[PDB]
Amino acid sequence: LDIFSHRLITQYYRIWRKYSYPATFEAGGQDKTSQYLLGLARLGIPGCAQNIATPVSRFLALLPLMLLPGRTAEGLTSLVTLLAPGTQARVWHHDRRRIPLKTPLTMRVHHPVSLKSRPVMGDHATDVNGQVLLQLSTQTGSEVQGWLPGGHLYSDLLALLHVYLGSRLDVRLQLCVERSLLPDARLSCRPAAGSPQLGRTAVMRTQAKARVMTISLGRYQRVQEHYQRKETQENGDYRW
Amino acid sequence: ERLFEGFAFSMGRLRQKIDDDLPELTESLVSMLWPHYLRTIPSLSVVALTPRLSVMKMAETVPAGLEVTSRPVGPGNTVCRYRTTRAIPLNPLAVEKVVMTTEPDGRSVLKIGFACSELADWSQVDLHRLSLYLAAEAPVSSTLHLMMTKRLAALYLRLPGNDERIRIDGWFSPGGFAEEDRLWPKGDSAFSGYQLLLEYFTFREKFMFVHLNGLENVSLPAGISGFDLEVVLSQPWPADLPVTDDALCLHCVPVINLFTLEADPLIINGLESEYLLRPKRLQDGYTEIYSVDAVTGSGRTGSAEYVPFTSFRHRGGMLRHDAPERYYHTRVKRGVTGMYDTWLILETLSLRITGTNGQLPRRALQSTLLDRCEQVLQAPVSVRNLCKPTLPVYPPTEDRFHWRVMSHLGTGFLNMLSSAEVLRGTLALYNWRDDELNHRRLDAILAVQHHRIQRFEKGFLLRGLDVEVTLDGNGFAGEGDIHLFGEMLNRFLALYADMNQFNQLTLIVQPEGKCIRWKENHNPRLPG
Amino acid sequence: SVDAVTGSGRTGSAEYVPFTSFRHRGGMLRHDAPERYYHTRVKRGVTGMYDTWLILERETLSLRITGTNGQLPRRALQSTLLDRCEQVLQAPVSVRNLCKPTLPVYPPTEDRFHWRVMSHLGTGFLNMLSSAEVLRGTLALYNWRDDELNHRRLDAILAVQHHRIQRFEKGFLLRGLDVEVTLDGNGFAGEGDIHLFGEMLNRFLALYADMNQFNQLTLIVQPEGKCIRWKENHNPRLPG
Amino acid sequence: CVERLFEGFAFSMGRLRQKIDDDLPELTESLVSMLWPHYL
Repeated sequence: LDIFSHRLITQYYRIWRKYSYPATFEAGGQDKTSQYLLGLARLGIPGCAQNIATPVSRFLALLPLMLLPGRTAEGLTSLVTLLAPGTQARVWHHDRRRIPLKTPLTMRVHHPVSLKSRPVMGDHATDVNGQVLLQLSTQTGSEVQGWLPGGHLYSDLLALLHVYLGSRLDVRLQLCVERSLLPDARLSCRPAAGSPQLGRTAVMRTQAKARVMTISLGRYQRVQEHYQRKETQENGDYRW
Repeated sequence: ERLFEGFAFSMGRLRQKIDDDLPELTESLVSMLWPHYLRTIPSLSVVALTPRLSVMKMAETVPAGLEVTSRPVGPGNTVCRYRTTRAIPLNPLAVEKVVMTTEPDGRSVLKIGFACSELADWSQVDLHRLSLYLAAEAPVSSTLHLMMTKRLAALYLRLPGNDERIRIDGWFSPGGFAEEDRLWPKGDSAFSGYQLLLEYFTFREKFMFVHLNGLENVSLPAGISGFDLEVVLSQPWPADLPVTDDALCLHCVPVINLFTLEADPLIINGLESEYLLRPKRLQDGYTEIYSVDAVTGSGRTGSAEYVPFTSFRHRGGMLRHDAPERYYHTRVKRGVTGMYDTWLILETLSLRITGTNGQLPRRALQSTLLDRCEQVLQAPVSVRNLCKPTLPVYPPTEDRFHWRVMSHLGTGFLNMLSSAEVLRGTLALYNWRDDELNHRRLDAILAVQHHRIQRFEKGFLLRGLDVEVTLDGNGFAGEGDIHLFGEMLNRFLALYADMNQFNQLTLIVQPEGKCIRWKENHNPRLPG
Repeated sequence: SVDAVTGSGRTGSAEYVPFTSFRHRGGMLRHDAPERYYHTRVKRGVTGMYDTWLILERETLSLRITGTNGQLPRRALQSTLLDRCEQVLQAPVSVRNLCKPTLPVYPPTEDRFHWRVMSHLGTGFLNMLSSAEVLRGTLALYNWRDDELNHRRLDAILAVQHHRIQRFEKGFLLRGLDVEVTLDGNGFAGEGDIHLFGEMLNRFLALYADMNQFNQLTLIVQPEGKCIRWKENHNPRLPG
Repeated sequence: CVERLFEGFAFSMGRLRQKIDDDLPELTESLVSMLWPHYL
């Protein structure tokens, strides 16, 4: 009857573990309870993790935020703070972007443009409802290198935005730090992840003339709006 | 040996509860998000109720709920009790013949013959929207559906006197998306974007009903017996196809195995938590409680009217102040025999309870024919079963199904729906009957891609999302299933339309590279 | 609450972190990050106090713990006077209690309220502005004082409706949301209360609404037909 | 003999089952707190 006692004891401990969450953390979204939380975070469908390519368990730290229908600046601030505590950040709304036009504004007789369309000249239109600006600032070289293109903080932030903002809005990223924390632009016969970019970080060495320098980090965007329309062959056509 | 059996038996049960991991809380939440994910789906079919044509002067409406019982099925010789989910305006006409042919002009034509009653009063006959059911195998009827519904080119009414070339103004349309039936007692939720998906994957036959609209504008001479209409369609109807007089049927409707249980007087002798509800003649081993419709008794305060707790919780309002109005609530759980027991949470109460039939032999039911329809109508309508009856379909209760279900609902869910793996994974939540056809079709999803849509309106930049899905046509009954699937999928996708962005569905048929699309899904709603 | 947990052993300082803020090496799985943590659990003791349990040989831990007062007399709290403010500053400073102290407030309980658990879980799937019914219900979850007056205030919400706003600023076209709420003015002590309620609601909406969206609040006083409008935006915007 | 063993066993099974339904509210509140930190 030793097995009777053994089995009952075993079940007791399993039952105890059942309701002790910390015990089951197992350094990742491996337990059912961890997955349950991810479910509430709208990440419960298998196969979705593969579209993120990050340690998805990271998002649990943001769980209370993901329960909201909107995505506030409070969220972006949290993302930056979480990844590299010490780094400060600020968010501006209605960041302006220029949008190319499909057609120029022209004058016609048969099918003229009505002012109800609020037309603009034919080269570019403005967009102040599609982007926000996320500005970062650090107090040490370590954090700076992490934020620069090729760094691990840069990558992680984009990995999180991928899910937190998704397709809702694009984010323009820039970093404001003392010149003394930036590298001297140098050439190389071979490119590298940490190599300075012409229009973002490639600051020239100063001849022993620190002020704060604003550099670009990049831009977050999920959908590239490329062209594969394949017009149409047929369509939904029920008269009802 | 007996001690061993006892020990192992009980230990198993305990282990199972643990592995299930928290249905206790999850199910209660799910029911308030998904109003129909805590119920089984009762068996159902489509039955033709055909009146005597010879003598019928006026149209008659068959009341919804009209019952057609079955013949004895399985041990105990019990019967099923099916009832119509729609009211039917029976007209004094019937399908005489179905003939597939072709014109010298190259246009395929389907000629459908009909006949009228000797005393048909055309001022009474409801020739507004003639409901015709396609009673033929899916590999052929799915094609027929589109060929008549979307490819129609011309319609002619052939009258006696060689007057065959009478052009008729009218068209065909699907009725499977009608709001009026719903096939379930769900007139409050109206979440068509979801329900249509369960229906597509389960009782697909509901979508094989096509109405012919505009006959109200057609004047015909009085007469007796046969006449014909010609459906001219803009295609070379695929050469390989059967045709038969039994392919088309007018006088039929979907019926479901649901019936009223006796409203036995429920009495209590204290607030002993929850009470067990059970009908008389439970001993048959077949009857089962499906749902409680109403609770009203008689107490010292007069009629003891109770309010379904859910009427408060569904709103999610000040339950603190709504609950005092004598609420009631019900729960269900399988007993030791696998049958569901119903519990009541709150003097005699009259409980109005709808039931169904539970466990039974599957072959016995499949081979069972329907008995005569209750004689309510003036015409002794005959009963013809147009499709082998289904057996009860139970929802999956495994792994993390319920949590997947909750994840699915969020508006933001759309953002992860950008790959075939996810799309298949979510559609799978509705495949409660895992047959070969559904798997072949589900696995036909090869790829999913997202593209951005940008347009200016009134100086404002409008954003939207193009969801492109590539399908393997080999998993579908040709274009028929592809287009029906597509239309339904579009209606579903629209659920995720938002004030700050619209959706659009595009499908690619990979075997040909044929692209088809639907119009934009606009819905100025808050980002739930 | 526990503010910090740091111990000492043969491995030097033991840098434990709070569990609920997901641990870096634990969740992020990266180098130069700790794998030591603690969680706190509280139970009700015999005196009604909370017994704090720490969820972590002869390792020594230094616990930084903030406390408060327990079951003090109902009457005493309403008749308590204040003593001299510590004279840290060079000038003597006297004190005056400007109001009777508010006694400790506990979260609502009747039978543990499985309904409360359900209310919060349900809320996570709803937009607070979807309807008056939801708005009333959700706001009510914060009325931990069980004040009938606060009830009447919330019960005065008759209807909630919203519209899209098309507005210009600095030559740019901006999107926003018009939130209109109809109130029964008899639930408030005139304009004084209606205004302050609206001021709070306006602020809340700002913290709830999504990015690149301005929000305005309109409150209608049904008995008269007049309204109070909040048309302002405190967010940094249009940086370029 | 086995009947006596059964009753003893059933008692133990009762207690284990009861525990499953006893510690449930703990995890329940913990989960809610994790989502809404002010809850408890």
